[PDB]
Amino acid sequence: MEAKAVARTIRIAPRKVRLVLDLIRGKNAAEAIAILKLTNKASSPVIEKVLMSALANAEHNYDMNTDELVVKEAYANEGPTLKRFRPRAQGRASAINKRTSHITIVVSDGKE
Amino acid sequence: RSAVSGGGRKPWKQKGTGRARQGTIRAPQWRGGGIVFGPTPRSYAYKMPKKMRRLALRSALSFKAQENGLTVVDAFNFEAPKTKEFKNVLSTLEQPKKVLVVTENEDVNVELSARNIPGVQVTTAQGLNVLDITNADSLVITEAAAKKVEEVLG
Amino acid sequence: MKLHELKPAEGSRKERNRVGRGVATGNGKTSGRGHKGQKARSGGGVRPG
Amino acid sequence: MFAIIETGGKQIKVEEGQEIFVEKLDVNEGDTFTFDKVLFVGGDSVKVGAPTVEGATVTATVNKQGRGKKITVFTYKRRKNSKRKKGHRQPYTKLTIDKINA
Amino acid sequence: AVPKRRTSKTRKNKRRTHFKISVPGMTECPNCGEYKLSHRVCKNCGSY
Amino acid sequence: MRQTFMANESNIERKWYVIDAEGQTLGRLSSEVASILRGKNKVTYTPHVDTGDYVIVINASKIEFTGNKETDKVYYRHSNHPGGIKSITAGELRRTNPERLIENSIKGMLPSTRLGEKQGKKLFVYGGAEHPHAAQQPENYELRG
Amino acid sequence: PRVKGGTVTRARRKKTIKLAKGYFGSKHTLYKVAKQQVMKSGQYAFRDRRQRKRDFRKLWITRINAAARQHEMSYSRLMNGLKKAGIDINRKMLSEIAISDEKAFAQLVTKAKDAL
RNA sequence: CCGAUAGUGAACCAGUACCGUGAGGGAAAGGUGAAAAGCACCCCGGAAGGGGAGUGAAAUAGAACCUGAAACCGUGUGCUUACAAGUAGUCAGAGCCCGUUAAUGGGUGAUGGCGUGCCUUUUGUAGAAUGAACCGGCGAGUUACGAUUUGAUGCAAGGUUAA
RNA sequence: AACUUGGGAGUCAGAACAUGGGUGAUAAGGUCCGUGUUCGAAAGGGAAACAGCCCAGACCACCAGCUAAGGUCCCAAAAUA
RNA sequence: CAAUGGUAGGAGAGCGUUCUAAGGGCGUUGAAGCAUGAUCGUAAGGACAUGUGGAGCGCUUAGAAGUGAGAAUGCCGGUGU
Ligand SMILES: [Mg+2]
Ligand SMILES: [Mg+2]
Ligand SMILES: [Mg+2]
Ligand SMILES: [Mg+2]
Repeated sequence: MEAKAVARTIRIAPRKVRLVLDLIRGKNAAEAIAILKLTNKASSPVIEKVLMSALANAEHNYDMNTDELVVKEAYANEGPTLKRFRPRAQGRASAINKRTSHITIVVSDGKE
Repeated sequence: RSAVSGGGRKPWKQKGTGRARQGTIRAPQWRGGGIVFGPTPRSYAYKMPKKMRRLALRSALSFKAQENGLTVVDAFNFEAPKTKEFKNVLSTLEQPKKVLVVTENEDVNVELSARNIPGVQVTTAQGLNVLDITNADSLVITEAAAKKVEEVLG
Repeated sequence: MKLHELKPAEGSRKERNRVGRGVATGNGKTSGRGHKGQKARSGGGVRPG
Repeated sequence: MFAIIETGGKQIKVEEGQEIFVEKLDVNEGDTFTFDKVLFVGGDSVKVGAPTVEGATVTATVNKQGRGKKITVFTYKRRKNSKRKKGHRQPYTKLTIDKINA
Repeated sequence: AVPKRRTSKTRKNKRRTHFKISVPGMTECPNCGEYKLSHRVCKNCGSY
Repeated sequence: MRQTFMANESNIERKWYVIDAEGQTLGRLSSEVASILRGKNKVTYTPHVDTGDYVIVINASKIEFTGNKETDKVYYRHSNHPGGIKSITAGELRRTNPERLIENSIKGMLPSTRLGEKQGKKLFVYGGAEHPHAAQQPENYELRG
Repeated sequence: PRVKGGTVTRARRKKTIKLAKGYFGSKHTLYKVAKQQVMKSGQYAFRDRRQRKRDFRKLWITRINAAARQHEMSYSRLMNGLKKAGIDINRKMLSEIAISDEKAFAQLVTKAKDAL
């Protein structure tokens, strides 16, 4: 009835990935895959990998048909940012956050 | 702030940086250095007048004598240290769990016979003290020890 | 008396006054020293006489 | 069938079968109280008492002598280190009217 | 030149209500059945 | 919090009233009208709901002013532009757009709350004997002396 | 012996945060502004528990005035006449009688009118 | 006496990373589990990650590993909101949801009244005077010796010992 | 109430109003004294808002009553007395 | 019957925290912590229930203090705008 897939500590800022993740929430699996393959954002292939992993988990572990499957929920929450610096003028150093994301996709057949 | 290692230079200039003025890295507000008013080594013992000490001993013993917590025995005559025999002696005397046994002088065999019984402590007539008497629920004193205590304590 | 029920003599003990701990004690901010001048400074005040 | 009683320092409009909440009275739970200060009776026949009506007792059954919900009185002056906090719980009596007399 | 106060969470989430991307302008490919960009070649098949 | 009645929309009954402005002074009619559509003549008045009645003022070209505030008594207004203030005397408002005159006079006597604006919306002023509100079945209302 | 400040700061701050439940944004989450708002709320509630009695008195007054002017009689004259007649019904009870039993309130109006 | 911001600067390869030409200055960083039994095999994926299966008492104990607060970031919703002027609450209140340490109950809230934060410093501060981005931790009348006073307790023309 | 003996303080920047005066210009929300009040350290009602003006001193409830200063056509309680 | 605004400031009574003494207790049939709740007291604050957690901790009386933070352009960390 439900299948899960998580990609942890993806080196893309969660604010950037949630833009693409907003497009596939609640959509059909086929439409979600097409959206991901056709939108030109850096986060699309990464989300596509998690989607395909969730679909494979569905098929292989629970034996549900991947034609009646909807993207039950799709979200990204923050991971362990990396702290870097940039040398600015006059000897000062400014912080740079290289943020990471935990991307979760669960697909469902919408039944019980 | 003097005993903490290092921290002898002014961390930054007094004016112009936009930061709070600081004078040492080991000031009490800083992490890692400077306790303001901490414990110091000292003694906690004080003195009470001599008559007050003897009045306290007499009051402890009188309290232990009005609660029927004073048992007088004739002698002990333990010829070898044996804990089991002293335990039987105490049980036959019907004594509470906590008991203070008092001998005339240092009876080595009684001392050794009662070291390992929990809640039984051995002492001499001159070694009596208020904390030990008040701890014990009962006193088992030898007649000679009783007479010696009566002589000493007025 | 017993070692678990011991009582000091009435009127012999008194809790000391801790200063500079909240304003409900009455000695909170300025700690009983008023506002400014020597008397408010640590080690302030003047030589007796 | 509709009366005005004076109790506490207030007046309450009552009719039989009603539950009222008054300032604490000196009765026990499950006793009967009689209000003898009735200023007005309504319904089909109207008796307008000058002070009271004269007669017109109202009997009630007393249940749940209690204390109200806790108020937390707090006050503070602005830049003066002055504030006060204290709780309060008003005692009350719950009664149920069972007879309007006249 | 410099912010005078914080930006509250409410104000921030109000400002970024129009910060979003639209779904691609995509259509099913007549020859192969997979989705493609309208007026673009189907990358799965290569037609039209 | 014992037993005070509070009116709500499930028991408020608003009625319709016509008030003739023929031979009546601006402020003295306006204050009574404001009282009516505030709902203060109702025994069931409640300050947080719009109890109160709709009012039609029909003649409103026959309203009079005491003194000589026809030529004095100038209404000013600003456009929020620099130097953007202009004025019209009360007499000119009476001869051109007398409905606005009475509307503004009554509106100034209502609170500037949301309820106040909603209550002022219950006022219909016409500068002539007739009104189009016959389907609402209004009753004539005489001003208190 | 040392005592570190564990598990008293949290409890005290938390029971103020819980007391600021329902406030806007920062005022139900951050201790520093929640405390100020709970303080201001305590002050406001203290003042308004007194303001309430005068607000409800004036409500009852307005209702009695409206009920009395239906009998061509002002609130002032009605209250003066009821005093003359010795009637000691509060403004609250007067308003409720006017709302509920119109006939009884008319009777009170007449008994205050004949006390002229 | 301290229990990882404490206790040594250093519980850990510490006078070490690092800074300086040099004297010198000087960190941060403890905890899986009883046992490594540290996830055989299958699946998506180049990998990283994951979902199963299995080990284990426990796997949101999976190696960044005991507990896991707050700030902060998300995803769902019950109630509200696009004619309104707001130190954001408080008092009054319908409607709509819900049902508790069962007691004149919980959530939200049309609309009405009242209402210019807190500290410091001031004659006087909403102040356009100071201070705080937020959250957490830490962070300021102590101890020794003497003096004086008050309470207590012994003894009393006597009281008390210091080394 | 007052006084005496002792332990502990804080304060030594004051303000406005009214009134008797100096100074200034029968100027200042000026400055310096005498006298009273209030603020300071005082919430509440009135004076639109408004430390110092007028009324009045908040132990805590109440959806009771009587008044002060100010008020009673509508905002806004009470006289279109 | 009377009193109970309050700043510098004086006085009194208390609430909590760590440790120690003695007594009496609770804990893998689940301690402390953490979370939530519509609970109790005049305040500081005290319980109860249910989740999380997985080995320690209350109560009484009495002793000691590194005993209580919202502000120091505070210090260290984390995280925002
Ligand atoms: Mg350079
Ligand atoms: Mg400021
Ligand atoms: Mg500003
Ligand atoms: Mg600042």
